[PDB]
Amino acid sequence: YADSFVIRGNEVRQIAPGQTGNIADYNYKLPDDFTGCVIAWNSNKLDSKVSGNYNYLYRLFRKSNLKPFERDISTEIYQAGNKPCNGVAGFNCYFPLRSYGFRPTYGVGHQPYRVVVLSFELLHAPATVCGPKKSTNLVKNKCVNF
Amino acid sequence: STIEEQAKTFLDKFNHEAEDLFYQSSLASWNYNTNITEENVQNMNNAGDKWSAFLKEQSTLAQMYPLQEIQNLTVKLQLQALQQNGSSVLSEDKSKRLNTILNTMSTIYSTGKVCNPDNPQECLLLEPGLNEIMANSLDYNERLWAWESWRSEVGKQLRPLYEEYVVLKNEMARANHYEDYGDYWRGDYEVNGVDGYDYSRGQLIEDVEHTFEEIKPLYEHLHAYVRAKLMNAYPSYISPIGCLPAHLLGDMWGRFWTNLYSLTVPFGQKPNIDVTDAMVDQAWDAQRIFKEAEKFFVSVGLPNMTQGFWENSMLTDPGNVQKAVCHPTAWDLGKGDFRILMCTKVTMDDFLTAHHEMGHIQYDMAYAAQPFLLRNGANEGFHEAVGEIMSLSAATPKHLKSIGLLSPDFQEDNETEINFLLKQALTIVGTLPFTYMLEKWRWMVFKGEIPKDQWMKKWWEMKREIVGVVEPVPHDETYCDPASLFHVSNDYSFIRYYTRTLYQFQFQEALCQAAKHEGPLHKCDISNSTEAGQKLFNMLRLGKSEPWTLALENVVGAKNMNVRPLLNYFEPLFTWLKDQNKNSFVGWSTDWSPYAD
Ligand SMILES: *[C@@H]1O[C@H](CO)[C@@H](O[C@@H]2O[C@H](CO)[C@@H](O)[C@H](O)[C@H]2NC(C)=O)[C@H](O)[C@H]1NC(C)=O
Ligand SMILES: *[C@@H]1O[C@H](CO)[C@@H](O[C@@H]2O[C@H](CO)[C@@H](O)[C@H](O)[C@H]2NC(C)=O)[C@H](O)[C@H]1NC(C)=O
Ligand SMILES: *[C@@H]1O[C@H](CO)[C@@H](O[C@@H]2O[C@H](CO)[C@@H](O)[C@H](O)[C@H]2NC(C)=O)[C@H](O)[C@H]1NC(C)=O
Ligand SMILES: *[C@@H]1O[C@H](CO)[C@@H](O[C@@H]2O[C@H](CO)[C@@H](O)[C@H](O)[C@H]2NC(C)=O)[C@H](O)[C@H]1NC(C)=O
Ligand SMILES: *[C@@H]1O[C@H](CO)[C@@H](O[C@@H]2O[C@H](CO)[C@@H](O)[C@H](O)[C@H]2NC(C)=O)[C@H](O)[C@H]1NC(C)=O
Ligand SMILES: *[C@@H]1O[C@H](CO)[C@@H](O)[C@H](O)[C@H]1NC(C)=O
Repeated sequence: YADSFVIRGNEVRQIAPGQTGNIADYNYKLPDDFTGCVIAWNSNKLDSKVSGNYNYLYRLFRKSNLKPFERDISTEIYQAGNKPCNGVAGFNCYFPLRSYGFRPTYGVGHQPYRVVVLSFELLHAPATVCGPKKSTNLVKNKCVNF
Repeated sequence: STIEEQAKTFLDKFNHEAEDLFYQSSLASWNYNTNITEENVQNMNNAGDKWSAFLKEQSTLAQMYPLQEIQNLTVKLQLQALQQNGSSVLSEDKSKRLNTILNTMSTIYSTGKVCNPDNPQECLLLEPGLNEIMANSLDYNERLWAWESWRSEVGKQLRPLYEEYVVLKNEMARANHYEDYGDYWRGDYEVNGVDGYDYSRGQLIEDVEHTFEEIKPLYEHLHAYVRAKLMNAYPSYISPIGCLPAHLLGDMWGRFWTNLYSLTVPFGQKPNIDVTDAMVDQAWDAQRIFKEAEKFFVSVGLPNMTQGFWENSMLTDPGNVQKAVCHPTAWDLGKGDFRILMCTKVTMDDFLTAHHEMGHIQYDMAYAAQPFLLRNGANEGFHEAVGEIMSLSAATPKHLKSIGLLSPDFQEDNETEINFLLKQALTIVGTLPFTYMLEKWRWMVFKGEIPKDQWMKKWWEMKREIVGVVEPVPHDETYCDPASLFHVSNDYSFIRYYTRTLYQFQFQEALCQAAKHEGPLHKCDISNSTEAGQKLFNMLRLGKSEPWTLALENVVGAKNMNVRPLLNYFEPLFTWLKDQNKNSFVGWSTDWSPYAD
């Protein structure tokens, strides 16, 4: 499995088994027995456009934290107070999605980073695909270990 | 929904939005400041408008959460800072009246024009030339003219406006459970219920009047020296038991005696330390000086520059005609995007100003992790305090001869040291009596003790009693002298320049007692040490998240400002002044007058 997204700079420390924070809590939760492989790099010059690039959102309100590898895309208005909201923003009724406003004149830790994670799992299959092998010229007419 | 949830879950949202918007506003502003055009003013005014409107809406909304049901300290402090009504508690028409009186006062101060009695056609503004006439001229008549004029034309217009301004501000402050306006200023040093670190609003006056008592033994001798020296340029104009005439100090109001160094130098043939030709003979650019400053800062154990600051900042003025106000400033657009705007020249004074500004840059780099509403100094004073010690430690001869700007065999002696120390004390301990006097006068007139038909008489008797200077010309009650000072006619607090002068030397001694220095404090350096950097950085990174009386005790170890480091810094100068006054008369008698003879 291969997951990919973009996040802020100083939050890459949260794509890791057993962490917390506004991003890793409920946007993407890696389990405690992870077996994958995390890769993450800087993509300032490709995804940041002056004046604000308001496409990438990140949830920061939810009932309870997520489950590992689960996904939640709803847009139901939060409710922190005691009075039900009836779907109108304002007092104790907050929209659950904000947007990273990226710009090229940011410091490291706020420029957009791109993160990809690999995750393996071997259900029962005994042959789904092996790794890459070596290379060389098979000699001939010699007693060899092959 | 624990009655506080709305407090924490509100605060978050606010945090985010706030930060973002603010940034938009600030980028906008830096723009207009570095590239003066006609459209950029519009590009920035609407950004500032949106920011102000958003903040006032959030302030009107934050009221719905009471302030006694909060239990966590940081969220309570953030709400208490945001929940402030400020103005707009008044009647609506009175609010517009207050805006008009403030703006009219500011304008009348800014565009003042005084003209000669011998030539009333073309004449002088304040900033170009009037300061030059009051600082560099040497004839009694021209100085007396330049002094009496500005207080006869800008002091007379401002009184009938200041009268209404006082009562309007008092009626404003009296709606937020305050009793006058001065208390609404002293409210910055307030700390409530932290079990011992509390600091009542009243005790600030007590400290100030308790620390001004130990300065007088030095200020008296300095006054005696400066007076017995001024008795040479103007023979038989001063009395040896009197005070000084206000128009002989060195500027319009007598705030800095620094321009008196030309008349009162102790050893007029031993030049001070000055790296100005050695710089240009080494072909130093604006890049090299900032590289030196960053190297010094990284030597003590602080981080580098953010690598986004070398491409965005404007270190040298733009070559072509690009109007950008050349006044150094350290910008913290937030989001870790720090900048420095200053028109550097190749002069050791700019070399020290670079250090003094990168001080603010480092101090802003430290606390960038706190919530957005806590991104300031501990109070109004710590900022320039922590800034200035870098300039005080980078100007010593040791740090100079360790960078390649002084000849290695340069041998310093006590004569040059006394010269440097008097050049310093003409600015540091000179402004303190004026500052304390003006601030106490303003607190008095605000609390209502001084009836509005006794303003100028009280102000002048205070100038006679405390600071030791006397007016040259009588002034009845159609005047207002204090309204002729920039920080008064523009509604600016004026006590920070008195707490900073103490915090400065407290920080200096507290820090370089960890660098294992052994000599007098005025040669002390903080280079190559790592304990000093840690002691400083364990306070730089707090911001407002802790009461300032803890930010101090984690550096020096006390819970208040103490003047003893200042005197311990000047002890050599004091030992000299105790000898150079064996024959004069220390102090002054408040009976002498320049016109009653
Ligand atoms: C300072 O501001 C002025 C006002 O916009 C800039 O002038 C124009 O800026 C636009 C912005 O892209 C350019 O497309 C034009 O070519 C500029 N024209 C002229 C005559 O300057 C100016 O460029 C700004 N200065 C800097 C250094 O950016
Ligand atoms: C409420 O107060 C507690 C401490 O009284 C705060 O706990 C600290 O929280 C920060 C991050 O928010 C952590 O880095 C610290 O380690 C915590 N301190 C301790 C001792 O664990 C808590 O943050 C406060 N609540 C809020 C919303 O700020
Ligand atoms: C700030 O100003 C308001 C008036 O605009 C003062 O009055 C409170 O206003 C809020 C909402 O506007 C009401 O919920 C309160 O009942 C009002 N009275 C109070 C709080 O006593 C408010 O008092 C001012 N703030 C402070 C700290 O005094
Ligand atoms: C600077 O130091 C020199 C030498 O340490 C001082 O010279 C002596 O000063 C004492 C002080 O009264 C005199 O009694 C001696 O006669 C001086 N030495 C000679 C050779 O004359 C000098 O006084 C110091 N500077 C100041 C301002 O005191
Ligand atoms: C104090 O800091 C200075 C600043 O870097 C260090 O200066 C170096 O000193 C050595 C020997 O004294 C010279 O060989 C280097 O050329 C100096 N560097 C520079 C940039 O001038 C000095 O080493 C530090 N003190 C100690 C004890 O390490
Ligand atoms: C600071 O920058 C210099 C570049 O000259 C580098 O050598 C040094 O390692 C940097 N130090 C830190 C703490 O980043």
